[PDB]
Amino acid sequence: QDLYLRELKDTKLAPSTLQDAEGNVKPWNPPQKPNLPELELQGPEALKAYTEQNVETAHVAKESEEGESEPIEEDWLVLDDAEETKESH
Amino acid sequence: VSTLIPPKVVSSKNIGSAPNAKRIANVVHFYKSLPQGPAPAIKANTRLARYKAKYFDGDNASGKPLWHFALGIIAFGYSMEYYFH
Repeated sequence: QDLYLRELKDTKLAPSTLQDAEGNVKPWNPPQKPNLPELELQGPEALKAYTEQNVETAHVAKESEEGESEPIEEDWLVLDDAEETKESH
Repeated sequence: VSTLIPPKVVSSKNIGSAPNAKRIANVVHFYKSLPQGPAPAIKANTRLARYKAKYFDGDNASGKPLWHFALGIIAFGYSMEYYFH
């Protein structure tokens, strides 16, 4: 009946321009467009960090080297220190 | 920083330890030692060899030699105290 149809029609006048269409909004003085799709579109990345973890910064892992590939000055010293330990061992 | 390696450093460590000092001592004390009483030289032959095998050996080691000495004085009765002072 009509009293539901007219409020169903009312759903096709007041909120039809709200989200069903993009005719901004008549009852509201503040606009609907420059909040969610431009200011709050970056809103999720205005809550998290930008240009570091949304870009995600796929960074090359810092490379770690061996013991400088210099065995002679330490292996014999370790061998000399191994003599010291095994006397105490 | 790496795998330490003191499991195998005794090639130069077996010199300073105290038992090694005794080790190098008694091994020299062993090789030349006679095995089973060898070279005892039980056959003594020097002048009075018979005396060396009866009493001078030391198995008896009693008053027999002084008894022999005393009997020698007895047998010299008419040589020292008789026919002489």
